[PDB]
Amino acid sequence: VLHDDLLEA
Amino acid sequence: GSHSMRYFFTSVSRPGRGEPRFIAVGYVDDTQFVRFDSDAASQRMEPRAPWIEQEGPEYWDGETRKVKAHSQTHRVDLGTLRGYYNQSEAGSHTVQRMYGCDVGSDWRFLRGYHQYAYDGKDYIALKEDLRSWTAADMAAQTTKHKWEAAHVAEQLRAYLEGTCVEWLRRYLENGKETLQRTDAPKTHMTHHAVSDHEATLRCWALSFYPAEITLTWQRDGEDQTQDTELVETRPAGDGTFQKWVAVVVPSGQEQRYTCHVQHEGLPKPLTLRWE
Amino acid sequence: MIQRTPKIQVYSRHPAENGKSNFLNCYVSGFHPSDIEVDLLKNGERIEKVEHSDLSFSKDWSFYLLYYTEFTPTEKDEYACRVNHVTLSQPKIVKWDRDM
Repeated sequence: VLHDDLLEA
Repeated sequence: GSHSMRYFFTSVSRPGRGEPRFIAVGYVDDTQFVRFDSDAASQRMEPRAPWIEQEGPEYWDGETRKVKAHSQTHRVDLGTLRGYYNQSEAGSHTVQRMYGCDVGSDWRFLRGYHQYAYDGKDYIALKEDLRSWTAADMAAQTTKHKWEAAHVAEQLRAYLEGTCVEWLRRYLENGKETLQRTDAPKTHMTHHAVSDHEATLRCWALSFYPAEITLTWQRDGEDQTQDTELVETRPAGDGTFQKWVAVVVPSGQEQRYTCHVQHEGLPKPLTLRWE
Repeated sequence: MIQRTPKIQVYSRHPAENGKSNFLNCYVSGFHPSDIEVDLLKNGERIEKVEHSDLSFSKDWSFYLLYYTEFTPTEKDEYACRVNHVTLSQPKIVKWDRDM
């Protein structure tokens, strides 16, 4: 399962 | 043995027109189990292993939501990095991301990973302690500061040590027939005369899983690297892997040469004595 | 702007014998950027029923793909892979040798 929320660079 | 779950993401800007080409693949060890492609018609995360089809509608709904959100992040990022590196709006650029977690032989969290590249080069990566970042250049220092201020590491660490591990365990159990099976290499040797006086001995390792393997030639019990060719391990297409190593020898002298095969599927290394 | 040329291997999924059904593979790896054109050839003609794996990449960030199709080796037929990439001035063509 994928991580729920990635932050923008 | 340890096991890993990894997700690989590639986004490629197409400034001409439209959003980036985005492709996500998920692996457990050397087995792909899910994929998303922005150019595909479904616009859904799709199964690529029988054992993941056990998961119902809600699994797919959830992974699609998240993988689409991932695609938007990498789109924004392509814009931002273009700005940092002062690049033209004209050219195509690439962001790649890989993250995931390992469990040990005790089925407990072992290691976590999150690495990020721009244009094929390291950009930023989470360190082994899962608490700090490595920035490859001054542009990456900007991202590092932003992620530090926003406690990204903590959020990622919670995922990697928790959610990530838990699902890895689930996947390993559901797909045990294949994921937890080791396929020892099927080995053989071939012999090809290259003249009246010399011949090529090729030692083959076929249909093995997982991909990690060592193939080596010895001459009278000592490793031989001169006059050998070794191809890179390659996928057969059916989920297994292939490799070969070859040596040229004086004809009549083949008996001195032995091929040695090491693989997790072999209790004892193999020694082939022939040709 | 790093550019890496593709490494190419052409090979069959199973030990090959004339007249017996098999699969022809062209593994391309080590390349960057990801855009790449790969065709499998039968006597220089482009085979149509050709599929490929989902794009992924190695630890050094270089890309790899597997292109494959069903085929049947024969005495007289030549099979090959044709690859074009931004790093190549013209398409690279690698012949299938049953012993490699």
